[PDB]
Amino acid sequence: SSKKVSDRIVRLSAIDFEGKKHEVVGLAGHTLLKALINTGLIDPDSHRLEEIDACSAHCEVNIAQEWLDKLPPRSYDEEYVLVRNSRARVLNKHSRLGCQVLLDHNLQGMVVALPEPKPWDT
Amino acid sequence: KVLPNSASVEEARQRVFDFFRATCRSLPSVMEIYNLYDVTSVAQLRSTVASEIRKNIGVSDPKVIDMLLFKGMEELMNVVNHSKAISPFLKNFYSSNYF
Amino acid sequence: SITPSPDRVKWDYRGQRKIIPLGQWLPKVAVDAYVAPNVVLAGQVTVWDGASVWPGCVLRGDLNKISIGFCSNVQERSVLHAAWTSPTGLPADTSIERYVTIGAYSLLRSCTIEPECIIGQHSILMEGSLVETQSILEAGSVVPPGRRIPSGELWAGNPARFVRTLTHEEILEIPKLAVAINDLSRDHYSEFLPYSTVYLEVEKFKKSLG
Amino acid sequence: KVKASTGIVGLEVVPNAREVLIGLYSKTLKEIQKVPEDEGYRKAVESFTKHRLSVCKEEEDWEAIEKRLGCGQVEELIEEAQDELKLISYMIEWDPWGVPDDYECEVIENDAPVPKHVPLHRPPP
Amino acid sequence: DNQFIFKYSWETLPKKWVKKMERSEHGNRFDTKTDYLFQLLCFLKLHTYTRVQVLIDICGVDYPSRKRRFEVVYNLLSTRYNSRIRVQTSADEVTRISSVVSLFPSAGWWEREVWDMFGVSFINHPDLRRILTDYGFEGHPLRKDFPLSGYVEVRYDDPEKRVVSEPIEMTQEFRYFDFASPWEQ
Amino acid sequence: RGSFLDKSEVADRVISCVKNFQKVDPAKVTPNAHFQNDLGLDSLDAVEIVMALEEEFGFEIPDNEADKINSIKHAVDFIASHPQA
Ligand SMILES: [Fe+3]
Repeated sequence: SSKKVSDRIVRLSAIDFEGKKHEVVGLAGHTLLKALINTGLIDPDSHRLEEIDACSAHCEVNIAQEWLDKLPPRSYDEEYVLVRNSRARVLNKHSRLGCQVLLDHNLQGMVVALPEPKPWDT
Repeated sequence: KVLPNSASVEEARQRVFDFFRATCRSLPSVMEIYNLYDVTSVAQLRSTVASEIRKNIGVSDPKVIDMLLFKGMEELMNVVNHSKAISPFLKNFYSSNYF
Repeated sequence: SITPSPDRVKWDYRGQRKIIPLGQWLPKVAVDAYVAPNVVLAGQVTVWDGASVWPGCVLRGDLNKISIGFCSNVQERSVLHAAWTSPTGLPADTSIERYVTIGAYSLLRSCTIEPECIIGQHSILMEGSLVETQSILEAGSVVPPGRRIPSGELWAGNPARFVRTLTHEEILEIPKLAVAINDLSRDHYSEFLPYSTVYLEVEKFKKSLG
Repeated sequence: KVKASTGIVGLEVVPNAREVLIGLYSKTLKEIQKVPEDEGYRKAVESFTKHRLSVCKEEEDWEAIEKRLGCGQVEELIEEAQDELKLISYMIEWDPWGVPDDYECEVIENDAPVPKHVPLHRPPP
Repeated sequence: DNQFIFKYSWETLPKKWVKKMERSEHGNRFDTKTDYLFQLLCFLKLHTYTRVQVLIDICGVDYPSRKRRFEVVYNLLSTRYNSRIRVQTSADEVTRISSVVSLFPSAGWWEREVWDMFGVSFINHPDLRRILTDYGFEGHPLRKDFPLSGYVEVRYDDPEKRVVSEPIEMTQEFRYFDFASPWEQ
Repeated sequence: RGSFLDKSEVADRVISCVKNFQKVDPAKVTPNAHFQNDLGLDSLDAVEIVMALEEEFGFEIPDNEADKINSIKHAVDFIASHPQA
């Protein structure tokens, strides 16, 4: 009952666009977007407010099908954002927004993929 | 880049593994270089490279191993740059005197 | 044997500079924020609007970033520092979110204080520690590195220990305290003109010398 | 006066050649103090560095120091001093001093004559 | 002539690596170990009174009788003091000797030429590809055991519509004439 | 639509790739089998297996990750978790 932080630590992995393997550490209850931003493979200024309204699919991550069964399914707003903010207006069926991925020990060890970054300045 | 001589059998083995990796990654380029797709069998080519490495096990000198790897890398670069029942005795006997 | 330097400044005719930029890192202070003249902000220090950095304290963010949020109060003679990496593998920059009151002799290093927090004096937060949102630590509490203070709780003791949960009425008073020290800081702020008159004194000294 | 050009395209004329040479020679002596005294390299370095420092201290004009030294091109002298600093740093980085014991060196001397018309580098006057 | 900086070197150079020295009118000679050749050339190039700052060339000599058949020779020149010096070592087929490309940038092509002709590999060469012989050459031509006419020859193969390489079948074999006199010794 | 290969397809492809070796046998190959012990192979055999897998799946495997592919289960997990396969 020491109430440390190592219990809340959730360790997962991320392969970015060019294929480099990365180790991502994030607290339980803090989103995958926040964990990736802290790791440094997502531009912090690109995505600041962890909200669906402020998300423009700049937090999109592709997750394996055997990991999609461990987190809640995509909401209608998330699916709409993925459909609209894409190169082609299709659903990738393996990608979820990093804002709605609430990290937990169930998802500990999950492997995600960071697609090619998109511009966000104006 | 050329490296100093390997001072350990483990280092020589690691260099051999790196060279085999390089050959395997450079194999598909040889496909478009030579165009023998009918009877190439890329898997058979990999098996032949492994067989060459396995027939070169009698060597135990790390210096000889490093020299062999250097020459193998040179040969890889050259190939990338496109530079190409009557017993055995009786056949040679019928062929010529010098055998 | 040690060799004293003859050209060593035993009197600088000016105290410690309030802002010490290291390399390209310039400490940033919001115009609304109040930092006392006695403080020393060195390196990667970022003080946002409404902050109340009180006299006698020091913020040395040379190793890693130090951030003071909106209406955050850091009181007199406290020390704030950071370092590369932490025992928890989380980012080790010192972050203090909005509506956080921090007592007099607080020793903060690589802490991650979430918004709306109360921290008493003589409180020490070593590397990797985070005090979650809406939490209180009383005076003298020291948290070991990597220890966390859960949200909605009161903690105490030289080794940090949970005392009791916080009622909603007690929780709502943390922003009130933050804005109260903010108002006191605003009262302190009005006594300083944009430019000091000490340059007249140094010119008088130069004229006296020649 | 000032040197319009040093002739060498790579070399460039330096105004404070005397000061640069003085500083380089002082640093040369300070660095060569770390070399063992028994070594002939240290003795030779101290000899020529002290001589050059003395002459460049006594003579003020760069023309005068060039004329007295006899090597000329204070820019070349500065380059030589910098190379000497680099060599001293290298011989501190690796330790070559001291005979390895049980050491043999084969000095070979033959007086086989050569004709006067073969290319032989004549000694400077 | 001009044996000044040679004697000065032997006076100032560390005695650890001077395996042997030769004072000759055909050229002053230093013979050292392959471990300390780079350090020796760095000392000579940088020292203020032995400034051999230009590398004339690097050569190889084959001596099949010796245990270390290859002899790597470095001819260097000092334009500041106007004298030539020679520094050589002994290397065999497998061992790799230190490279002096970092000191003298011109040494790259001569070291590649030495590799091509003899097989003496260098440790720190930026690249060590063959320079002079044909692409895919198998042997080292300047070795004494290497035949003068080589092992393969090229010709145009009409069915292949390309120049192919085949084992040598040359007519008018080389006629080695033994002119050596038994009284020459 | 679709960024990762199906787990069953990856397992079948990896099994088929392993089956195509002369030294190995279909009887002793299992989804959880160590290359050195269960399949009775060598270091060069494991390296060639990894290279064959990466050639079949069309993406380069990093050095350390390839070194950690000493089992069919590890290979399947890595291939199914990689977006470039
Ligand atoms: Fe998002």
